[PDB]
Amino acid sequence: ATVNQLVRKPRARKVAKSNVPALEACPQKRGVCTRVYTTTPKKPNSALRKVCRVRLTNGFEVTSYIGGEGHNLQEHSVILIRGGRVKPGVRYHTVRGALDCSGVKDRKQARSKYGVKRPKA
Amino acid sequence: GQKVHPNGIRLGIVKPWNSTWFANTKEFADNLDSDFKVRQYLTKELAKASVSRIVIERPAKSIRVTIHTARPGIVIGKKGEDVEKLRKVVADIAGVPAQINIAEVRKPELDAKLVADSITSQLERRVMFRRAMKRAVQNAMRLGAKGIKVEVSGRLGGAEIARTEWYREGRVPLHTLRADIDYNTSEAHTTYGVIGVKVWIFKGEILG
Amino acid sequence: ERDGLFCARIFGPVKDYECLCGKYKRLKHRGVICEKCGVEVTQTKVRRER
Amino acid sequence: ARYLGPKLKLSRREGTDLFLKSGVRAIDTKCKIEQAPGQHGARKPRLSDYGVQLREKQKVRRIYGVLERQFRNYYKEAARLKGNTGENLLALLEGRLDNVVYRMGFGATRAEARQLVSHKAIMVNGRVVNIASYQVSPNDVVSIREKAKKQSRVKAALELAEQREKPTWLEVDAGKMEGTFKRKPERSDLSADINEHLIVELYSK
Amino acid sequence: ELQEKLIAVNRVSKTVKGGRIFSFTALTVVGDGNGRVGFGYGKAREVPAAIQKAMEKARRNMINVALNNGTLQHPVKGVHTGSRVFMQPASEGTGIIAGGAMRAVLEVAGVHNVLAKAYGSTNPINVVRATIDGLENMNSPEMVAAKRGKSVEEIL
RNA sequence: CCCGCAGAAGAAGCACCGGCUAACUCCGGCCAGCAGCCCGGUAAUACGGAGGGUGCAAGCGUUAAUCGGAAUUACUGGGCGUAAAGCGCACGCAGGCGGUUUGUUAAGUCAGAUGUGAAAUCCCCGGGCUCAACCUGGGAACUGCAUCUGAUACUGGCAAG
RNA sequence: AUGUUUUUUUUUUUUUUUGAUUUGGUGAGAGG
Ligand SMILES: [Zn+2]
Repeated sequence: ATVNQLVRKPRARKVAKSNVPALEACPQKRGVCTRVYTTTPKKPNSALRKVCRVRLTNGFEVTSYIGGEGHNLQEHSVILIRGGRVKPGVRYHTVRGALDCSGVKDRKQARSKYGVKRPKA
Repeated sequence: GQKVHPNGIRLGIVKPWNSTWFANTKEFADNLDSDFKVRQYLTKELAKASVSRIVIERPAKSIRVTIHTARPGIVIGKKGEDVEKLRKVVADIAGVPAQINIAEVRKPELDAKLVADSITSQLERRVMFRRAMKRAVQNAMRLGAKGIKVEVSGRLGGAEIARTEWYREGRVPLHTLRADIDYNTSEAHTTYGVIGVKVWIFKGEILG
Repeated sequence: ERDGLFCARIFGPVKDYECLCGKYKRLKHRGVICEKCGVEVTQTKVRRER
Repeated sequence: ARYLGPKLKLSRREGTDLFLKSGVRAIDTKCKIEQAPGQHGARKPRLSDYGVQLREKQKVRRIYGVLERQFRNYYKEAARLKGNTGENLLALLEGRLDNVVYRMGFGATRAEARQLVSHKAIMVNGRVVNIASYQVSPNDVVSIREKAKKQSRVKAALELAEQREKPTWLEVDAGKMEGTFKRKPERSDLSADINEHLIVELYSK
Repeated sequence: ELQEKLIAVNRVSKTVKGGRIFSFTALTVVGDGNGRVGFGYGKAREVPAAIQKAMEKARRNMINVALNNGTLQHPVKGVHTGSRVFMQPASEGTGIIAGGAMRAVLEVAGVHNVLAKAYGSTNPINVVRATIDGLENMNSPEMVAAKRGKSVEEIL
C-alpha cells in the first residue's frame, strides 16, 4: 500500500485460469466419443442428462454435454465440442449439426443452435 | 370457523326476522319450503334489479311479500305491470293469494348485501378486486356509516394459491349486541373459481 | 381550414395549449410549431384578441 | 438494409405520428395510432429507464429510416464534432440527401424521397448523386434532373409539402424544382418532441 | 410544476408468532427542475400507500442546490454509509451520465449534464442520500466570494 | 463512368420475448428438456410447437480470446478492533523519511532554446474517389532522451550556526 | 446423554392530477 512498499514489491495481477482448458484457446475442437451415457444431475434438479466422454484431438479426455432432444451419437463417433459448462465436471457441449453429430429432429425455433436446416414449404 | 353470524346473534334485540309468521308443527316445514321457493324465484328474477331483503309475512291463508330494493322503477317497470306479473307467480309458488309490496332502499351504499352484490359483479367483469373493495369501503364511509368492513377470499387475481384480504374503516363492533351491524355475503363465480365476499356495515348503536 | 378564414397559424389553436392536429399534450413546450400542424400554442381566449 | 414492412405499425409502437405516410389521409383513420401493435396492444405498463431511451432512439431512427450501425456511426461523428452532441447528431440526420429532398417536397414520404435518390432523379450541384446517406452541405443546390421532372409523383409531393409547414433552413422553387440547402438547421427549427439527450445517454452506457 | 420519480420499491418482512408479515418500502425523490430536491422513504403494507407516503415525505424537507446553468459548479464527492459518489460537471449536450438511483435524483434536480460514478455500495437509499449530500455541499462562485471577502472576478 | 431496353420484375434472414433485458399469449407432466447467473411434479409468459411481438439485418447467433464493468492488486484509486488483514515483544545494519537560521552550490525541480523523437497509424483543419469506408496535403501530437542558457521557493549536497 | 435428522420455490408494482360540465340572429304574441 505504502508507495515505498509498492516500489519494493509491486502489485500482483490476479491470474484467472480458463474454465475450458481442453480447448486450449480454440473455439471448437474435434473429438471421438469414447463412451455415451446418461447422468443424474445434482440437487435440486431431476433428469437423465445425455452426455459423452470424448477423447479430443489434442489428447485430453473430457466429458461433453449433448443438447437438444435426442441424438444419434454412438462410440467412435467424430464430434465437435464448443465449450460451455452445464451447471459435476461437464465443461463442454457437442455442437449439434457438425461432423457426425446430427441436428435435432422436428425443431423450428432456435434452429441454428441445434444444427437444423430451414424448413421448406 | 371462528365467528358467530352477526345477523343471527342479534335477531332477538336489534335485528328483526325476514320470514314473519306463526304456524303449528304441522304446517311449519311446508311454509319454510314455500318461503325458500319464492325467495329463490325472486332472486332469479330481480338479479339486475338491486334487491337487498325479501321479507315474507303470511296472515290468514294469504302471503304478503315485501321486496326491499334500491331501484323500484326496474322491479315495478310500468306502473303495476311487472309487480302484478310477479304476484301471480308468487301465488302459484305458494298456493295462496299473493300480495307484493316494494320498499325503496335509501342509500344502497350503506346496505351491506347490495354492496356485496356490487363487488361480486365487479369481480365477475374482471376488475382489480382490491380497487373494488376500496370503492366499497370509501363509498359507505362517505354516506355516513359509523364503520364498514369488507372481506374477499379465494383465487384473487386468478392466483393458484388462494388467499383472503379485507379492508376495514371506522369501527365495526361485533361482540357488542346492541350495535346495528348489517352483515351480508355474496359469491363471484369467476373463471378461476368462486370468490366469496363478506361485508359488515355498522350503522350505529341502538339505545333502549 | 388551413389556411382559410378560421386558420391555425394566422390565429391560434382551438384547444388550450394543444396543437389541434397532434403534438404537446402536457405543459412543457408552449410555443413550438411543427410543419405538420402550422399551428401556434397558447390559451382558448387568445384568438379573441388576435 | 431497409425496413420493408408495415410503416404504421412502427408509429403505433412509438406512440407518435412518425410521418411514414404521405399525409393525404390522417393517421387516426388509417390505424389505431394510440393502441400498440400485436395481440397485446391495449395493455400498456410503464416502461423502464433503459427501455424509454431505447424507444426514443428507435423513434428517431424510424423517422429518418436509418439502420443501427449507420446510426451508431452518426452518433460517433457527432460526439467527435464540437458543440452539443445530440444537436450535432440531429443536424447530421437532417443533412442526409433523402431527408433534404423530403423537406423540399419532392417526395411525399421520406421513403419516397430515398427511392427517388436511388433511381438517379436528384442532382446536387448539377451532378447526379445516388446515395441517400449523402450529407448535403450549406449552399449546395439540389434539384430534380430533366428526365424525372415530368413525374406526377413529384408534383403531388410538392403539393403535399405546400400544405405542410416550410422549413426555414431551406429555400425551394416549385416551378424550377431546385432547392438550396442554405444552412445546417438549428435545434429550434426541428421538432421539440425528440429527446436527443436520451439517445445520447443510451450510447453513453 | 414538481416532478417526482419513484426510484425503488422493496418488499421487507417482519417475522411474528404466526409467520411473516410483509410490507413495502418506497424510495422516491422530487424536484422542481431547479436547485430544489428532496428524497422521501415511505413504508406501508401495500405498495401504492407506501409510495404516497414516500412522496409526502419528499415534498417536505427539500434542499436547494446551486446550479451553474444545466450542470454542476465543480467536481464534487458525496458519501453516505457504503455509497460514496463522485460527480463532475460536464459540457452541454453530454446528458446525465450516471447510474440508477443517482440518475433519478439528478434528473429531478434539473441537472442536465453530468459525469457521475457511484463507487462503493449502490444501495439505492444510501446512494441517493450520498448524491443529495454532494449536491448540498457544492458551493457556487458567488457564495465562495462572499465567504472569502472578494469579488467574483477576483476568483474567476 | 455514361446512355438505352424491358418489367415489381431476380433479391430476408438470424437471435430473442421469467428477472437482469427491449419484447406475451394459447396448445402440448422433476419427464422430455432449458440455463450466462438467479424453471419443469397436469392451469409452465423459463421446456417443445404455434400465433403475436422485440432487437439486429445480408447478415444473425453460438464458442474462443482480450480490455471493460472490477475502486475485485486501488499510481490516479481500497483496506487491516468484530468482515481477509498489525510480526508475541524488542534492539538494530542496509533502506526510507528528517526541527530551525544564514550563506553557497545548482544535482532534483521549473523556464526557454537547440538537436533528436523514421514514415505510416491516432487526433485537428482541408482536398480526392457520386457518399462512405478508402486515399490523401498541411498541422498537432509522439507526454521522452540529450545538450546549452537562465530561475533558486521547495528537496538534495557542502560550510557555518 | 444427544441433535443443521426430511429439505423443494407454497416466488418482489402504484394509480398519476391536469385542466370542465357545455346553447347564436329573424319574426309573432302576452304581463307590467
Ligand atoms: Zn403541433
